Amino acid sequence: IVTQTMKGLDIQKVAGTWYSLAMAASDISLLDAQSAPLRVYVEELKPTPEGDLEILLQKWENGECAQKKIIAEKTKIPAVFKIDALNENKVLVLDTDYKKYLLFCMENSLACQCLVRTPEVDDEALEKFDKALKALPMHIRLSFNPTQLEEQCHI
Amino acid sequence: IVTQTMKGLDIQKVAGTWYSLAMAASDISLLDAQSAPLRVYVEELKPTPEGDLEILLQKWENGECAQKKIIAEKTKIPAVFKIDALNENKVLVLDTDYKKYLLFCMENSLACQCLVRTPEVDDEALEKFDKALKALPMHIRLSFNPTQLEEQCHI
Ligand SMILES: CCCCCCCCCCCC(=O)O
Ligand SMILES: CCCCCCCCCCCC(=O)O
Ligand SMILES: [Cl-]
Ligand SMILES: [Cl-]
Repeated sequence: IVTQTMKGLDIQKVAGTWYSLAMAASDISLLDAQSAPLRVYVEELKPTPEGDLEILLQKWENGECAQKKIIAEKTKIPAVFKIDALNENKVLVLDTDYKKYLLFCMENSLACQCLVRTPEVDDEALEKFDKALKALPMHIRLSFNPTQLEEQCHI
Repeated sequence: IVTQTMKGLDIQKVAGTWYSLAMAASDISLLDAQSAPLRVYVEELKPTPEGDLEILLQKWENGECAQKKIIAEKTKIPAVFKIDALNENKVLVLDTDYKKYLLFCMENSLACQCLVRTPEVDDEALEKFDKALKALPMHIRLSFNPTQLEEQCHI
């Protein structure tokens, strides 16, 4: 869709803790319920020495907040990773300063998130998020407060 | 919250057909499911000679798309109406050109909609909607395509 990627991305520097501060998707049903397919809350990024990205996340599964670990395998493009699915899906990093915020989208139909390092509404990062979204066909946008950010599955 | 109201509002001129093109709310759960409390789709406005506003809407009730009629009673302020509830709730008209778009919010916790006259994504009206929202503490925003606009309960 989806032509904002980060130049010069250093994947090692996105390691560590993240909070899904805001989420957006092209279909309401991708994000509408707690158990909706793309309602996933990022907990931690672990880039591997190969330069694959391991993702720890929470997803509300059947009546509970399950912890999931997913591998995004690297591509020829440093800002684009691949997740193995049914068929499968690209993760693109649009923008990050490493230390405060990271924007990314998953496509294939589309969902994007604004990730932040701390449980804080980051006005700057949310501006960047909305700007990157105005380019995209989004029909639902969610945002979470600092209290929900400290809760499992933002409950 | 909620300090954008329309000056010189002529309530007779909002009569007729409307489409809820976009919705936003301060709590995700006010809009998340089809049966969520403020997921209501405006069908028609009928101002009465007294200057009360009769509202025809659809709401997804128990497994189906119910038609509801609600009366918003006028106040001293032309752009502000009152709905009788458990306790009760103000409707404010923020902005309208009568002929294309109308923005309104309901408060008491808060939901706003961008209404349009035709089943068309109105880029102008959506700009106005987002501008009026940046002032407000919104955590979910929904938008509907022209196909869903022609469907009962936007299904
Ligand atoms: C910088 C990469 C950000 C992490 C991308 C998250 C991808 C999650 C894909 C969701 C699939 C699933 O959980 O079933
Ligand atoms: C210009 C006025 C726009 C109409 C305002 C809609 C108010 C709907 C309130 C929802 C309450 C309910 O349906 O139970
Ligand atoms: Cl939908
Ligand atoms: Cl919530």
